[PDB]
Amino acid sequence: SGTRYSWKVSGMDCAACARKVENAVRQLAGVNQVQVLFATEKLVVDADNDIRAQVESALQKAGYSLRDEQAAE
Ligand SMILES: [Zn+2]
Repeated sequence: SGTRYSWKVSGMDCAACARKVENAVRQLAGVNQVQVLFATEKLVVDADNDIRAQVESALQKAGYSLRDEQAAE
């Protein structure tokens, strides 16, 4: 897999929220695969560029509060 990034998102609770989130991040560029696991308070992005600082901003704009959980485990 390219890279796996994740964030801890205290706000996503709905599949509609999830879809808007995965769209809100997917629209960027760098992001290849989106895996936004609402309710479990996390988003994962596979991005073969550099867009996390874009994602985080994107979610923050959309109206969430994520924060960087490192570049995988
Ligand atoms: Zn919601």
